[PDB]
Amino acid sequence: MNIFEMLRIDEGLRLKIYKDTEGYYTIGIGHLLTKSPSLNAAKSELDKAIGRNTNGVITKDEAEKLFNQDVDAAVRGILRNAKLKPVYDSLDAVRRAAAINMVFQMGETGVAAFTNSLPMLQQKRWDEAAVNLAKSRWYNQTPNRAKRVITTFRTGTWDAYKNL
Repeated sequence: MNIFEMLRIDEGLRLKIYKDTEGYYTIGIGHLLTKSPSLNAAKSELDKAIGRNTNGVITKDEAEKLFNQDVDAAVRGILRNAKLKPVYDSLDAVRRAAAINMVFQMGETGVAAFTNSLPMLQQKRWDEAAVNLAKSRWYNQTPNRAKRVITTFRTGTWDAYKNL
């Protein structure tokens, strides 16, 4: 298991434009295109992302290319953020993966709520952090996806992803 396999489990893979859990146009492995309700606007973003005039449809190779870019962007975002970087630096590699997921194409509200749990993570108060995390908006929206990520933070193991 690793961050790529982890997010592949949590996001799935779809090669045609679809709507994510918030109703936003998305493609591939959870690549958010736009928050606009316009499918045309979504298609425009897709073409710009891929570098060709698509039919709202991409290949698996293209989906994986975007995915790698998005994983990179998440790590980049963490390392450039004054609140996230020290917590990330403080974590083991398994828990770092959980952070990458929480940061991966996450809403501003999700990030806001996650920030509140950062103190617990950095102190390595795992059970307390887990409880505090369950209060987050991410958990309310997708209790299952949040439960896996929280279990990863709580245990520092891949146990929540091993049956998957």
